[PDB]
Amino acid sequence: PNGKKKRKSLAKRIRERC
Amino acid sequence: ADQLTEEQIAEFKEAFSLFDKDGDGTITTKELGTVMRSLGQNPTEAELQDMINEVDADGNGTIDFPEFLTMMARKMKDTDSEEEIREAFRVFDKDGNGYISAAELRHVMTNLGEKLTDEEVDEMIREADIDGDGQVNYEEFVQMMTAK
Ligand SMILES: *[C@@H]1CC(=O)N(CCC(=O)OC/C=C(\C)CC/C=C(\C)CCCC(C)C)C1=O
Ligand SMILES: [Ca+2]
Ligand SMILES: [Ca+2]
Ligand SMILES: [Ca+2]
Ligand SMILES: [Ca+2]
Repeated sequence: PNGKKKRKSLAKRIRERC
Repeated sequence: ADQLTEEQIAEFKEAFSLFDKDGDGTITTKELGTVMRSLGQNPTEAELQDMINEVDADGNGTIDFPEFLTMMARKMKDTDSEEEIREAFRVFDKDGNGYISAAELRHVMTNLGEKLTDEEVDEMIREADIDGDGQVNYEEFVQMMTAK
């Protein structure tokens, strides 16, 4: 996703994944 | 599924070697369950069957290399742990009321290193706030990132 002035991530915490 | 790099290809081979103990070149639930029981997991025959029939494209009851590789590399399913997500719920719930508000997710996102403004966090809550209370419960928080 393209985000300059917005969150580049969010879900990365619980679905950090392997 | 064989279009990976040689390194990654070697990994699943080593794993395939685990799942094919009889040496027939394919995996059944019995071999699967043996591996699971070895490394520390114990799904039931039905759960075994579920993932078996997912990757088994021949519908022949046995997992071949390409099918295994699909399960191993692509993982087949789109989710991760899911049940531990409710454990992680309490982590986002820093205020500890059984709900996760924007301010709470805001601390947590900062804990990753990747910063965002409060607005970006509020945005996330707006979409995941199904009951529209300004907070997200288990199912709201879960489907905010990992859907069912
Ligand atoms: C850590 C995280 C990761 O992805 N990898 C690489 C793959 C690997 O070998 O991890 C260990 C594998 C485990 C625990 C099994 C995962 C698969 C299932 C639970 C589904 C089983 C279905 C089959 C066998 C058809 C790491 O090393
Ligand atoms: Ca076998
Ligand atoms: Ca097959
Ligand atoms: Ca809270
Ligand atoms: Ca809510």
